[PDB]
Amino acid sequence: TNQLQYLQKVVLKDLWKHSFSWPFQRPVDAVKLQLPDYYTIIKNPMDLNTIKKRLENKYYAKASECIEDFNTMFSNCYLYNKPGDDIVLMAQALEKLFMQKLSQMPQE
Ligand SMILES: COc1cc(C(=O)NC2CCN(C)CC2)ccc1Nc1ncc2c(n1)N(C1CCCC1)CC(F)(F)C(=O)N2C
Repeated sequence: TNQLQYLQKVVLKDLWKHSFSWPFQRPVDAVKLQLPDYYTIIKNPMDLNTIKKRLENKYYAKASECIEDFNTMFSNCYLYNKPGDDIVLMAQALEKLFMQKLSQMPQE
């Protein structure tokens, strides 16, 4: 849980506080957003709120599962959209800030 503790108390908390994380704090509502074939293209939707709940509920056994959830959220966004898009620019800056806090996680 030590790494998992750091993911929840440091990484998630820091990522959520960035103003441009707002698109990622809730699951993508493909209908209200009028997104065609979102659910056909993205078969594992993921978002920060779900990661929060999973960490609150100790859904994760190992830190690695949680890291994969962060990455899935990013890579879903990179796959469905195009380079240069606003939403991609936001994900890219969020991931850079993710990688930085993750690089200071307790070792081992
Ligand atoms: C909160 O509701 C929204 C409202 C508005 C909204 O109403 N914006 C207007 C209001 C203010 N003006 C100024 C600009 C338009 C825009 C987006 C919203 N939400 C959202 N959340 C997440 C995604 C997303 N959108 N996407 C965006 C990119 C292109 C249009 C959807 C693409 C995506 F594929 F779903 C994706 O990967 N993500 C992560």
